[PDB]
Amino acid sequence: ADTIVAVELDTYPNTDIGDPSYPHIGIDIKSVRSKKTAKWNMQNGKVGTAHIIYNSVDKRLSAVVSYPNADSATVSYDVDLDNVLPEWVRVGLSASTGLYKETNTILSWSFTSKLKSNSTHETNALHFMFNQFSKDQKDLILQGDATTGTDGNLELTRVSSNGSPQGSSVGRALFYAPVHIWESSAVVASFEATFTFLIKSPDSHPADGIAFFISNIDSSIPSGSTGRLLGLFPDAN
Amino acid sequence: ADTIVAVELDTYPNTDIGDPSYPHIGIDIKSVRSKKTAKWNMQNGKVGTAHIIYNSVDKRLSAVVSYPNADSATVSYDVDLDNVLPEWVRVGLSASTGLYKETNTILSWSFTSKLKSNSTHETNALHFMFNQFSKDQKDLILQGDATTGTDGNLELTRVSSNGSPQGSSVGRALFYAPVHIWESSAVVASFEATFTFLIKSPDSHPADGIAFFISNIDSSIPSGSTGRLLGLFPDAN
Amino acid sequence: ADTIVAVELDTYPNTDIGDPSYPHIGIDIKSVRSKKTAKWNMQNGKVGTAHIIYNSVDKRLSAVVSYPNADSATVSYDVDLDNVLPEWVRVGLSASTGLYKETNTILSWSFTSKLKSNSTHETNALHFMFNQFSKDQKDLILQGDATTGTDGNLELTRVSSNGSPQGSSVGRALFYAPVHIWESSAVVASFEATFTFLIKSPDSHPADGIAFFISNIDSSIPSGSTGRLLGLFPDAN
Amino acid sequence: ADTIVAVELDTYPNTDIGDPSYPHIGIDIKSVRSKKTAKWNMQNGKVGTAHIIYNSVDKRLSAVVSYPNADSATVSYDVDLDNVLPEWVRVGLSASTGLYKETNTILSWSFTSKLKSNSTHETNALHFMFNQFSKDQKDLILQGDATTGTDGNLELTRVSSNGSPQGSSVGRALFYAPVHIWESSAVVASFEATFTFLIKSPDSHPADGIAFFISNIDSSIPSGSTGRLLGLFPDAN
Ligand SMILES: O=C(NCCO[C@H]1O[C@H](CO)[C@@H](O)[C@H](O)[C@@H]1O)c1ccc(-n2cc[n+](-c3ccc(C(=O)NCCO[C@H]4O[C@H](CO)[C@@H](O)[C@H](O)[C@@H]4O)cc3)c2)cc1
Ligand SMILES: O=C(NCCO[C@H]1O[C@H](CO)[C@@H](O)[C@H](O)[C@@H]1O)c1ccc(-n2cc[n+](-c3ccc(C(=O)NCCO[C@H]4O[C@H](CO)[C@@H](O)[C@H](O)[C@@H]4O)cc3)c2)cc1
Ligand SMILES: [Ca+2]
Ligand SMILES: [Ca+2]
Ligand SMILES: [Ca+2]
Ligand SMILES: [Ca+2]
Ligand SMILES: [Mn+2]
Ligand SMILES: [Mn+2]
Ligand SMILES: [Mn+2]
Ligand SMILES: [Mn+2]
Repeated sequence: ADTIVAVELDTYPNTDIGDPSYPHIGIDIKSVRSKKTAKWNMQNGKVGTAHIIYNSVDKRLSAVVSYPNADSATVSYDVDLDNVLPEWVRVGLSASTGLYKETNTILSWSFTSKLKSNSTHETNALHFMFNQFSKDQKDLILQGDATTGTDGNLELTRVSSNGSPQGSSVGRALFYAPVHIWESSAVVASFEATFTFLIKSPDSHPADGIAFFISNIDSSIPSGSTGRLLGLFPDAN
Repeated sequence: ADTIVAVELDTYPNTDIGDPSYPHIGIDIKSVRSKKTAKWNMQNGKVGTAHIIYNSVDKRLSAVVSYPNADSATVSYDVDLDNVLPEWVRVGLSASTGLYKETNTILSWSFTSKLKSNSTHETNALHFMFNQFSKDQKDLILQGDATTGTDGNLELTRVSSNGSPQGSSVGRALFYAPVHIWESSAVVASFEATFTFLIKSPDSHPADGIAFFISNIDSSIPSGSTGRLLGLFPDAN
Repeated sequence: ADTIVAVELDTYPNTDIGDPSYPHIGIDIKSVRSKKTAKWNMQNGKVGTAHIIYNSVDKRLSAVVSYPNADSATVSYDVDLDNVLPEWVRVGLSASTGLYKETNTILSWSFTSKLKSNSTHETNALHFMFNQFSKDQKDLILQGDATTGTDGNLELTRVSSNGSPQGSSVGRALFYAPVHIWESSAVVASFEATFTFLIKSPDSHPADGIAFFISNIDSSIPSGSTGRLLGLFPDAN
Repeated sequence: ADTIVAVELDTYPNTDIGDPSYPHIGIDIKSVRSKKTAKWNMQNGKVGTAHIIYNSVDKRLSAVVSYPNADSATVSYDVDLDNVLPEWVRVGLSASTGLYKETNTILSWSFTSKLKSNSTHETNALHFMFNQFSKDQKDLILQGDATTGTDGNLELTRVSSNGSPQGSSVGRALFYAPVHIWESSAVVASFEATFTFLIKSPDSHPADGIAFFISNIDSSIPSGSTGRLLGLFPDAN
């Protein structure tokens, strides 16, 4: 299977597979059963912001999700990603719907990665920023139901023309370029990601959520990963 | 054929195809016959620096090449790259040898591109920096004789183990990711590139040179583009 | 006498001192009498964006002023700013009202300066970005009527409690830190400034405008520089 | 009394005031008595690199000091710098000599500060980079014996014409511009500093070291702060 490190914005409580009873954010290391979760007052129809950060000095993967004029939710897990991920990865956005549904709209995505060497004492670096997405976005790999160009936004899951989200949808977008995420010969490896999202449900209960994820370069949507598996895992182990 | 916009560091005077009699730098728009050239005191065995810049306001493509403690050489050509390049390109380094030869060593390469929109008044951006190159550089597309990992440097053309450059060599390295270089809906499109290079000849006459180039995403070394064609052109037209 | 290089967004034609017959943008080298202007369809009460760029390679100062879903005004002048400016400068925003008036509201301002050279592989840089201003903004020097903190915005000129601008007002905001704007020992000196503004006038005649400027470090508002002199010049020579 | 947060590269063990028995690095919160230290194999006359990082999400100040081809020393402390620092600060480098001495040479210094929030999609930032210092560096406040321009290097403490460091010397360099280091209204506050240094001692006993520090804006060298107090503290409480 793929190797997956993910930060999940999980809108739907699957309490039979370790989810708490409320919308939550979570750090996923090779399982959909988050190693750490925190409560999250997702705001239906509002534009939200996720900030993810990692450095190799702290070995702490942290996420903060906020909306204008609200308390934030933050979650942190101590993990040494040199021991979990390959050296070269891809970075991506993933979302799903199941029996219940939501728009999984991305309005912007940025990402930075840096290696500062010990062997040569010099740095390697990648930064992208999308504030608009276009109909033909040749630096994104779109998988499953994911589309671009509707209002200059990335739609991770299937929406009708009037704007109605479909169930049993799964979708991802990956940056075209492999990223050098770690190097044993380095002093400080670090990355950050930021995206803004709009999750809108006609339902009183939306599902299933959005994740930022780091994977093997060849990662693809595992089979049957709609609903609670968020396009990231083949199963709930 | 490929579409090619190139800045050439041309070490060898092919006066039968429009070259001046001395080492020169040049701006190449779809031909090896530079639209503008300037004299260049290439320093055999010294680490040099090339800076290339473009913005959509000036529509001026400029290059500056310098060595520690020397006069610079600069060249500028007014060109509207929205009228020459496709919207999506790749960026790359190219070099060649022919009857005469030189190391075409790259020690570092950086690149930045930005679109600042008029439709949405928001910006898209890509930045990479290599200060080291590794043996398995998965964000570079290596073509022809190009290799990485020898001293953490990119060797564009074939060098023996003792360090002797071979003739009739051609080589390129392209950033894995397509770049959105222009957009009619934008207010300012701009890019810059920087690389450091070491060109060393045992000869009194080195050849053939190094180029930074922008091409169609699928660009490949045209056939017979060793020597004076620098890996960029199928012919000298 | 201060030394002033400025880009003027000039909302009011003073035809007696060289202004064209319409709202225009202009490059001002040591004089209110623009070396170069371009027609500008200023949009009353709409948020506009200004982009200024200079590089020492083309020795070309350019500006692009734009509004969402409109044509751009752009203006350009060939000038070598080391023949005009001292090595060390402050950067700022100025505005003024006269018999006629307008809000001179700045919602955001960013600035970048680099000196790259050939000592080895290292360069010198400064960058600030204000996307909101606060009531005590200690990295800004406010002069004349300029104030900050009202809706996180810089108000260059006097505005009453109930929203309406005052006549015979003049204000400026300077970045606290001096900027190394040129060095003789550098191969490429460059800078870039961006600001978003809201110019609102109660009636069809608004005055006098906004400028981005570069001055000597101890630059201050010259006497009698309200209205047409934009807070920048003592006289209209 | 100044408010001081500091990372100390401490070359001389003052065991009477809590120093460990060996050269160490240390996180100093309002006291010379480091809250946290780590062994550090200082290399006489070799160029080292210091990396400092803080983010408001982990509330974790970390430092990594390294030399080419050697193990790193790293040190980390959980501290909320809005409970310690005022909102507005200066950043600086300090060094000192006592009965014993060393060059306190800084070859380069860079610094980055960001406040991201949720007003909409905009954030506030500062960034400077010095890769060479000049004889009149107007964006630095030099204090005590600190000087610039000798081989493009910052000399924090007194060095004679013929290369040898002086005892009972103390000097500092502050960035001219105050820094907004925390805001209550922000979701992520972060900063990062990097400097390269050359510590050369004529004999086997060198003293006293270098610190990167953050202080109140009008911070100055306290009385009698040579040697073990590193230019930072009035006393060893
Ligand atoms: O709106 C203005 N100015 C614009 C507003 O400007 C402010 O606001 C602007 C916008 O905020 C800002 O840009 C500016 O910096 C400023 O603050 C303005 C208007 C009038 C002013 N002003 C002051 C005195 N006068 C006078 C006085 C006398 C005569 C006369 O006797 N005229 C008779 C006819 O003259 C003819 O017959 C005579 C006899 O045969 C001859 O002598 C003459 O040669 C001519 O043939 C005219 C004007 C005019 C001053 C400014
Ligand atoms: O190198 C130093 N310091 C290090 C250098 O430091 C500088 O340089 C460093 C490196 O640049 C820097 O870190 C520092 O901040 C500083 O600038 C240093 C060394 C000596 C100093 N100093 C000044 C006066 N004294 C005296 C005076 C008298 C006695 C005595 O009579 N000793 C007799 C034996 O004592 C015993 O018997 C007695 C009688 O029964 C009892 O009373 C006692 O209790 C004990 O049992 C000793 C010391 C010492 C001060 C500093
Ligand atoms: Ca769930
Ligand atoms: Ca040639
Ligand atoms: Ca005017
Ligand atoms: Ca000590
Ligand atoms: Mn979950
Ligand atoms: Mn040529
Ligand atoms: Mn004018
Ligand atoms: Mn200590």
